[PDB]
Amino acid sequence: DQPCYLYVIGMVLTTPLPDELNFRRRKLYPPEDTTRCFGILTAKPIPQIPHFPVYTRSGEVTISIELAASGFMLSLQMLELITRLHQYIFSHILRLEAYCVLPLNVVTLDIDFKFMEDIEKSEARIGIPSTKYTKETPFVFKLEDYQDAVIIPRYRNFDQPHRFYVADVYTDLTPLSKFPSPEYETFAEYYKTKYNLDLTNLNQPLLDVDHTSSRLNLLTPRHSSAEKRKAKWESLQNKQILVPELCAIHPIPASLWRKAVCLPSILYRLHC
RNA sequence: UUUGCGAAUUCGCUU
RNA sequence: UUUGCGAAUUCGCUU
Repeated sequence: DQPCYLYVIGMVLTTPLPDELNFRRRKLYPPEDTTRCFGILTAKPIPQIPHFPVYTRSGEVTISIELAASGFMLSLQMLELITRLHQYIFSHILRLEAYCVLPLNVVTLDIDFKFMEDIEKSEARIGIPSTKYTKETPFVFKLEDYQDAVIIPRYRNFDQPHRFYVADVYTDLTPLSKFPSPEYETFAEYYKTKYNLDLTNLNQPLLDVDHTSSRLNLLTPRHSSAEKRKAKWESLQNKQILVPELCAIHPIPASLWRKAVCLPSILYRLHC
């Protein structure tokens, strides 16, 4: 075995998105507000690189890379776990083509092994889980399960499922609230008429959503017939209101998912 | 939101 | 010759 190096990818929102730049009128999500973050596990030390900005949805995030631990060993089983999770991040979360990126969390900041094992256990790790509700086993809504979630529609896009940040819980709406489109009276009807979906819960609030994808390179700030059609499609996509009962919750929390989309930027800076 | 997914028509590039 | 390379316009898909 060889001794290990563990680095924290420390993230702080040093300049939040000004009102004039917040075109999609989002909430701002400072990375520092949640303890669980990312890190890098290497065989050899990383040369001390200065702080650098990535430009995210919430504004300007300062990226630092501090040493957490060195000189320690890890078992074969632990590295195999860390590695598989490394590959999951880039292939399933970020959907793409330094030795190991891995999740850290406090108990002080350390390798979050239990988090990784939970992800392996989960059934919404790759696609859409089979969940069966009836009148006697109806869907139950827990507000806190949607406080920091990434949800995926169970009822479409099976080939490659869409993942959305939960952007708002509308506690004033229910599957019986009026439907935005006129061809349907309610949400319940829409999903029944169009998708043949029955709901066991009719008290559940509905979900406002935001798409999870973004450009690879975030090192610079954001500031035509097919490009136009996409702008409208992406706008309709973001104004979608979802029924919780119809969505699986992804095992990767939303606050971590936000940080994961910064990774290719950071890895690229560290190499070139 | 990066070349979102999928159809149709028009046009340029070779010797 | 497999979705050849690159432009333009029209249209469908989400709630």
